[PDB]
Amino acid sequence: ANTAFVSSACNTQKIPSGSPFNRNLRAMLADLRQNTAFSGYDYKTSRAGSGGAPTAYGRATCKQSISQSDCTACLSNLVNRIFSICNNAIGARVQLVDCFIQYEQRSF
Ligand SMILES: OC[C@H]1O[C@H](O)[C@@H](O)[C@@H](O)[C@@H]1O
Repeated sequence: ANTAFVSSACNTQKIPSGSPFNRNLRAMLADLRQNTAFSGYDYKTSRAGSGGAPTAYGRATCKQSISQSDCTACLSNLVNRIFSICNNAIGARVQLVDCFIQYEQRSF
C-alpha cells in the first residue's frame, strides 16, 4: 500500500482553535475512511455542523488496483496527515500515491 506524498492544495483560511467545525469534520473523515473501499473506491459524504459551524463535504478515492484493506489503510494514513499538510485548514485536497481525500465547507 503506497502512501508517499504527491500533491496538495490548502485554503488560506484555518479552522479556529476549538472551532466546532473540528468535530463534524473529523466525524465525516471517518465515514470516508471506513466506506470508500466498499462504495467503489471513490466516495463522497458530508456532516451537518452544530453550533453555527458549516456543513462538511468531502470525497475520497483509492487506487483501483489496490485492495480494500490497503485502500482503507492509505486513507487512515492520510487522515492523520492532512491536517499537518495544510495546517488545520477549512478545506483541503491531498494526493498521495494510492489514495486521495478532499474536504471543504461547501459542496464541490
Ligand atoms: O481544495 C482546497 C482549496 O483549494 C483552492 O485553494 C481553493 O478552491 C480553495 O477555496 C479550496 O478550499
